[PDB]
Amino acid sequence: PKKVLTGVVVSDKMQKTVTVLVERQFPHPLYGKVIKRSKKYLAHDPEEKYKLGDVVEIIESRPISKRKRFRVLRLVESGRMDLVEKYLIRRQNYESLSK
Amino acid sequence: RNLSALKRHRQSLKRRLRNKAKKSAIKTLSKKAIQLAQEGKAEEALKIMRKAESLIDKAAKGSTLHKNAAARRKSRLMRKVRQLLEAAGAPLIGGGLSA
Amino acid sequence: MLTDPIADMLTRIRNATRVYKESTDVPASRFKEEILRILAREGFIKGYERVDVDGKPYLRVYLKYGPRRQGPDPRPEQVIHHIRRISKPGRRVYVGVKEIPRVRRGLGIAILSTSKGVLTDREARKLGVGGELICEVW
Amino acid sequence: PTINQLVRKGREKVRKKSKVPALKGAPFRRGVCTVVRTVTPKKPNSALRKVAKVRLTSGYEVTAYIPGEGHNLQEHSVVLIRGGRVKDLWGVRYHIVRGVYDAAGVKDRKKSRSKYGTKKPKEA
Amino acid sequence: GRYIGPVCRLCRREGVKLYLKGERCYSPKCAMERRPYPPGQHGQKRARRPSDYAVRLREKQKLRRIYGISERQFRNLFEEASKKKGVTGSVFLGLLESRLDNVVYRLGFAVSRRQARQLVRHGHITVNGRRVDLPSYRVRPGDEIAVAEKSRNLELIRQNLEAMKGRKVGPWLSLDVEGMKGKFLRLPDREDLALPVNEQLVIEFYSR
Amino acid sequence: MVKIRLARFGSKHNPHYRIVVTDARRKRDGKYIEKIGYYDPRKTTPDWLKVDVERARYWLSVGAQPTDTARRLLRQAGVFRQE
RNA sequence: GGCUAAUCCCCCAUGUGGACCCGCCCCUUGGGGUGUGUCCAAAGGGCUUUGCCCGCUUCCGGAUGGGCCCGCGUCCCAUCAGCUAGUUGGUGGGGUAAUGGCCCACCAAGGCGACGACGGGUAGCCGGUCUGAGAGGAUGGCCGGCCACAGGGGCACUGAGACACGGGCCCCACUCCUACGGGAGGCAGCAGUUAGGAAUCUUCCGCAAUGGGCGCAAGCCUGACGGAGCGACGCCGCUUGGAGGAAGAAGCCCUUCGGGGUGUAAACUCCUGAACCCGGGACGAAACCCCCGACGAGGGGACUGACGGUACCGGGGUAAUAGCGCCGGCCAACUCCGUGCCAGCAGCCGCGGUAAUACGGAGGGCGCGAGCGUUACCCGGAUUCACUGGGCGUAAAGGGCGUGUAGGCGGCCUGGGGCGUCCCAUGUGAAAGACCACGGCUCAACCGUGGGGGAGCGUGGGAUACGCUCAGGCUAGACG
Ligand SMILES: [Mg+2]
Ligand SMILES: [Mg+2]
Ligand SMILES: [Mg+2]
Ligand SMILES: [Mg+2]
Ligand SMILES: [Mg+2]
Ligand SMILES: [Mg+2]
Ligand SMILES: [Mg+2]
Ligand SMILES: [Mg+2]
Ligand SMILES: [Mg+2]
Ligand SMILES: [Mg+2]
Ligand SMILES: [Mg+2]
Ligand SMILES: [Mg+2]
Ligand SMILES: [Mg+2]
Ligand SMILES: [Mg+2]
Ligand SMILES: [Mg+2]
Ligand SMILES: [Mg+2]
Ligand SMILES: [Mg+2]
Ligand SMILES: [Mg+2]
Ligand SMILES: [Mg+2]
Ligand SMILES: [Mg+2]
Ligand SMILES: [Mg+2]
Ligand SMILES: [Mg+2]
Ligand SMILES: [Mg+2]
Ligand SMILES: [Mg+2]
Ligand SMILES: [Mg+2]
Ligand SMILES: [Mg+2]
Ligand SMILES: [Mg+2]
Ligand SMILES: [Mg+2]
Ligand SMILES: [Mg+2]
Ligand SMILES: [Mg+2]
Ligand SMILES: [Mg+2]
Ligand SMILES: [Mg+2]
Ligand SMILES: [Mg+2]
Ligand SMILES: [Mg+2]
Ligand SMILES: [Mg+2]
Ligand SMILES: [Mg+2]
Ligand SMILES: [Mg+2]
Ligand SMILES: [Mg+2]
Ligand SMILES: [Mg+2]
Ligand SMILES: [Mg+2]
Ligand SMILES: [Mg+2]
Ligand SMILES: [Mg+2]
Ligand SMILES: [Mg+2]
Ligand SMILES: [Mg+2]
Ligand SMILES: [Mg+2]
Ligand SMILES: [Mg+2]
Ligand SMILES: [Mg+2]
Ligand SMILES: [Mg+2]
Ligand SMILES: [Mg+2]
Ligand SMILES: [Mg+2]
Ligand SMILES: [Mg+2]
Ligand SMILES: [Mg+2]
Ligand SMILES: [Mg+2]
Ligand SMILES: [Mg+2]
Ligand SMILES: [Mg+2]
Ligand SMILES: [Mg+2]
Ligand SMILES: [Mg+2]
Ligand SMILES: [Mg+2]
Ligand SMILES: [Mg+2]
Ligand SMILES: [Mg+2]
Ligand SMILES: [Mg+2]
Ligand SMILES: [Mg+2]
Ligand SMILES: [Mg+2]
Ligand SMILES: [Mg+2]
Ligand SMILES: [Mg+2]
Ligand SMILES: [Mg+2]
Ligand SMILES: [Mg+2]
Ligand SMILES: [Mg+2]
Ligand SMILES: [Mg+2]
Ligand SMILES: [Mg+2]
Ligand SMILES: [Mg+2]
Ligand SMILES: [Mg+2]
Ligand SMILES: [Mg+2]
Ligand SMILES: [Mg+2]
Ligand SMILES: [Mg+2]
Ligand SMILES: [Mg+2]
Ligand SMILES: [Mg+2]
Ligand SMILES: [Mg+2]
Ligand SMILES: [Mg+2]
Ligand SMILES: [Mg+2]
Ligand SMILES: [Mg+2]
Ligand SMILES: [Mg+2]
Ligand SMILES: [Mg+2]
Ligand SMILES: [Mg+2]
Ligand SMILES: [Mg+2]
Ligand SMILES: [Mg+2]
Ligand SMILES: [Mg+2]
Ligand SMILES: [Mg+2]
Ligand SMILES: [Mg+2]
Ligand SMILES: [Mg+2]
Ligand SMILES: [Mg+2]
Ligand SMILES: [Mg+2]
Ligand SMILES: [Mg+2]
Ligand SMILES: [Mg+2]
Ligand SMILES: [Mg+2]
Ligand SMILES: [Mg+2]
Ligand SMILES: [Mg+2]
Ligand SMILES: [Mg+2]
Ligand SMILES: [Mg+2]
Ligand SMILES: [Mg+2]
Ligand SMILES: [Mg+2]
Ligand SMILES: [Mg+2]
Ligand SMILES: [Mg+2]
Ligand SMILES: [Mg+2]
Ligand SMILES: [Mg+2]
Ligand SMILES: [Mg+2]
Ligand SMILES: [Mg+2]
Ligand SMILES: [Zn+2]
Repeated sequence: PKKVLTGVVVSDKMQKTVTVLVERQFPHPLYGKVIKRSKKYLAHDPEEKYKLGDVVEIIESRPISKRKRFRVLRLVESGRMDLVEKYLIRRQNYESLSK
Repeated sequence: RNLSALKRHRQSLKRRLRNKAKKSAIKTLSKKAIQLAQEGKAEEALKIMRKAESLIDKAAKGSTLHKNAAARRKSRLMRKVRQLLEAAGAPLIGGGLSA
Repeated sequence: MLTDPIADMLTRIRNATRVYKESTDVPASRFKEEILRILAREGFIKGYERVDVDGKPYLRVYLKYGPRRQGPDPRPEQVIHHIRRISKPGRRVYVGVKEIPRVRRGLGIAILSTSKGVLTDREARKLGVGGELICEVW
Repeated sequence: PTINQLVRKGREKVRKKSKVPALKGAPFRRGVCTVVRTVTPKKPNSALRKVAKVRLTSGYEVTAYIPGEGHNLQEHSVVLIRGGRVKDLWGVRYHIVRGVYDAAGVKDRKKSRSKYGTKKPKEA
Repeated sequence: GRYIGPVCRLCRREGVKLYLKGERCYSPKCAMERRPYPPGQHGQKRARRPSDYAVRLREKQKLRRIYGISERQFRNLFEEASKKKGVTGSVFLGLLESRLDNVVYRLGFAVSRRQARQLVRHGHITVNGRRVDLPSYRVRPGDEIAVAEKSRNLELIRQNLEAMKGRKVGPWLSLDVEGMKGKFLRLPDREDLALPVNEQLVIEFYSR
Repeated sequence: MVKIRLARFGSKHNPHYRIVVTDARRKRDGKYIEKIGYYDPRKTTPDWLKVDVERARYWLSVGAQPTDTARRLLRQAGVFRQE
């Protein structure tokens, strides 16, 4: 199984590359609540087909750059900009919390 | 003292020189063909180019290259020769190239 | 707002019994109704019915007690001596089939809600499935 | 604390301090006396307690108790340090070990001789 | 080596008769006749009510002192028993009773458990035809515990054997006195055994 | 060169051998590919050797080579008899 | 500077086939086919030399070994809050077996971070181990797996493979040689020395076995290894005797002066017979080779020990080492004398300032026993970081109040999906350990053989109550 993941495209800034966001829920190892984490996958959009606020499948791949191991399989859904707004905000919140 | 795989070093030296030579030959020739291509003097470029190809496969025969090593060097060369042959190329010898 | 409705049922029941009521209204839903069906079957409540209260529908859980008693404290034994939630929102719990619990060495139960439906401990074992471990009762 | 709080924060495992820097963790260290002396015990008792300040091979210098009755030790003696405190004296965290190195055993002592480092008496 | 010294004093300290002494632990000299109180200055003085600990201790003690076995051997054998599938007290007892020295005793070749340990030790004893000297050898049911024909002529051996004429052997064994051959037919039970010991007190000792 | 050989599993003065398939270059006593047999020099049991031929045959098909001792055991069990 | 052989090097030839550029087809990341053009091979040696053995060349597959990449897991500090220039992507290129800012130029301006980036501290990781009723805590010595390093730092060459512990270049520290020009080293390999330390072995034996290198072989090499030596370091077995023997010697102990204790203990009686002496005396070892058959199969068939004259069998044979802690409570075991806030004891409580069962001896007692105590460290106890399993009115603990971001959490009805969750199948979960059974050394320790278990993760199939989710209702919450 080359691994597939599903995520939301939260950054298109780069050339031929999209920042993809993939959530994982998993039961916590002691306390046993289900905790829901995530990471940004850096994923290879050759034709600049994919656009921000999409939702994609991402597939484990032959390496593209340092940091790109994954390319973009399909379009599961287009149009979740809410999700993007979440991420944009989490990072927006960073601007507090310092000095 | 005087452990006698001392001899091994002794040999490894000679081998060194032999590889180095063979490989220099290769380079100087390759570049020769390339310049010749830039110039678009087509048939000349080709005859060098074939000497180069051959000398490469020869280098391959032994421990200078082997492998895909040579094949890489060859594909690179030929591509570049042919590409370089458009400024009105009309590839005269066409010895090395599939028509 | 109400928050874990199933806890709130089991609780309405816990209180009701300790002050020895004949019955109580827990506001209703098919999942509670299923939890109850199992209670009745298992002998903890008398039974339950569907009622309406100022139009909005509930469930009368009719209650079981022991017989009256000797000396000071005539209050009869409880039938549900113990009732408690296990999985809760905010910590959910799931047993595999080989983890389903022996409650009070068997004299109590565990309501598991499974993909096969809501069943008791033994019921799930004999059925061979796992689930969300809802409460134990005894 | 809620559970979400235990996930967020989680219990604190608890450290401890070593009542003994003999450092090194070692079961004993060797060292060289400086002072051999006596001191006045803490409140609930009265007596004369024999003890040596020591330089230890650990780059470490400590008052250490001299158990038994008869003690030979003097200012250049080299002794082996034990660990364990004398509850009513100030700053003595370790014991000297009799029979080892310069500290000799308690002479005339017939009873608990593993401790006190005294060999066994003959008989005929 | 497990305790070698004035035994009849242990008859005394455990308060009860444990004959490691053979005859004379029969003949009314055991001192357990007319001097049953324990040894030392304070033996004849009053008994302070024994701690729960004390109780458990001296029961474990009685039970070990019987078999003359090292505490090491004993407790290792014991935890053996508590792993072993089934009821610990009994399992244990069966194990101790399964000791070769013990079987030699039970079979009546020697008058003391201890004497029999010497018998095993000095190779006067064979099992299924093969000599064994290790007192701790495990006799498995079906095994045949026999005297060694080389020593079958021995004073002491035939001695004890003749006194063993017409006497009956425990039911988990069989004996033939003309051939000294014997057989350990089964591992014995609590009931099969008369032991003046509450085993759960010993299990209880090892709880803590 | 993937070999077949005795590796040493007993105790001191009590050898027992796992006859095994392993790369030439492992330790004698370290990770093997497959254990096809066992050997008992002092022959303390009626089972002092075993093979699973059709396995030894496989590993021969792919050109494992045995020890001379190993070959001896193999032939004892006759991976070799063709008749 | 000169001579010269080769399975050393080179050049033509042949092209089974293969490499490469462009075309076509299939496949789908650089997989496979094909056509044309170009380029590519080789080594000889031994025999009984008419035939075989040993090799050599190009290719295709196999096997085993590895490179690289991805998900997930992997300690403490937030009194470390921001970090980032090859840094983040791209185009072309160099490099490699091979993807890749791995590198280089040029272009864009990105990438990461409270879900803890950066920083600092510690640290080889795992199989497992110890502890625990479990969850958990602690750890990673030996054996097995992986990594990493070989005086410190850099570097490449050779090669299938290395950036190479007993190979090479350079810098640095140190030791030694030095005609002062310059050279030589590299035990974290087996032993051994030296320092440091509380402390850790022999400069032994052997190539007989097993394994590895080269060899057609015979065979050489192997401080891998198999053994022996040392140290109660640990485990396991074993001995210091067995039975009889006083209403109980003497000495020593208390004494209420009647006696009580040591104690069946001893003496002595009798029996066995550790050590030790004597003879026999191993397995481990049947291959390689031998011959017959064809150097196969098969069949027979002989040589080959370090450990060792050891283990063991037979014979003969001597009553033949006991220690250590403790006895106020926790805690099993009490009395006399001595000392008199001294000397001392002491884990905690707390003993000793004249009757001390707590100090020191003695008699006696308990516990263990070739051990027994001590210190250190780990878990336990400790439900005292509380997932199992704690708390916050006065005991430590509600933030001075609010608004509200992330986040956590979410009423009733129906439907889709099936992500969580559950079930089945299968792969994986090496071996060793652990658990079960049987067995092998007289037993065990130790070993073998077999069985079983197992969280987790891959794949396929299935269920849909709850939890997600998407679509649609509702009005009991909320707002109006
Ligand atoms: Mg873009
Ligand atoms: Mg790229
Ligand atoms: Mg910022
Ligand atoms: Mg050579
Ligand atoms: Mg040039
Ligand atoms: Mg490339
Ligand atoms: Mg009903
Ligand atoms: Mg729970
Ligand atoms: Mg005072
Ligand atoms: Mg049991
Ligand atoms: Mg059972
Ligand atoms: Mg029976
Ligand atoms: Mg226990
Ligand atoms: Mg390898
Ligand atoms: Mg097998
Ligand atoms: Mg074959
Ligand atoms: Mg010359
Ligand atoms: Mg010359
Ligand atoms: Mg050549
Ligand atoms: Mg050619
Ligand atoms: Mg062709
Ligand atoms: Mg093609
Ligand atoms: Mg062609
Ligand atoms: Mg030629
Ligand atoms: Mg190949
Ligand atoms: Mg691979
Ligand atoms: Mg990771
Ligand atoms: Mg830079
Ligand atoms: Mg740059
Ligand atoms: Mg590139
Ligand atoms: Mg994250
Ligand atoms: Mg480190
Ligand atoms: Mg560590
Ligand atoms: Mg355990
Ligand atoms: Mg606990
Ligand atoms: Mg705990
Ligand atoms: Mg761990
Ligand atoms: Mg760890
Ligand atoms: Mg390690
Ligand atoms: Mg290791
Ligand atoms: Mg690996
Ligand atoms: Mg280094
Ligand atoms: Mg060094
Ligand atoms: Mg270096
Ligand atoms: Mg090579
Ligand atoms: Mg190379
Ligand atoms: Mg390379
Ligand atoms: Mg290296
Ligand atoms: Mg070296
Ligand atoms: Mg040099
Ligand atoms: Mg020293
Ligand atoms: Mg050694
Ligand atoms: Mg050899
Ligand atoms: Mg060999
Ligand atoms: Mg020959
Ligand atoms: Mg040599
Ligand atoms: Mg060795
Ligand atoms: Mg010692
Ligand atoms: Mg022992
Ligand atoms: Mg006697
Ligand atoms: Mg007397
Ligand atoms: Mg005799
Ligand atoms: Mg043989
Ligand atoms: Mg032999
Ligand atoms: Mg032979
Ligand atoms: Mg012939
Ligand atoms: Mg043959
Ligand atoms: Mg033969
Ligand atoms: Mg040989
Ligand atoms: Mg010999
Ligand atoms: Mg003998
Ligand atoms: Mg004899
Ligand atoms: Mg004697
Ligand atoms: Mg007491
Ligand atoms: Mg004391
Ligand atoms: Mg006085
Ligand atoms: Mg006094
Ligand atoms: Mg007083
Ligand atoms: Mg006293
Ligand atoms: Mg005391
Ligand atoms: Mg005292
Ligand atoms: Mg005494
Ligand atoms: Mg010890
Ligand atoms: Mg602790
Ligand atoms: Mg809790
Ligand atoms: Mg848990
Ligand atoms: Mg509390
Ligand atoms: Mg107050
Ligand atoms: Mg308070
Ligand atoms: Mg307040
Ligand atoms: Mg306050
Ligand atoms: Mg609010
Ligand atoms: Mg919110
Ligand atoms: Mg709900
Ligand atoms: Mg699913
Ligand atoms: Mg499975
Ligand atoms: Mg296993
Ligand atoms: Mg093992
Ligand atoms: Mg084992
Ligand atoms: Mg056995
Ligand atoms: Mg599945
Ligand atoms: Mg459905
Ligand atoms: Mg549904
Ligand atoms: Mg369905
Ligand atoms: Mg939600
Ligand atoms: Mg709605
Ligand atoms: Mg309305
Ligand atoms: Zn008696």
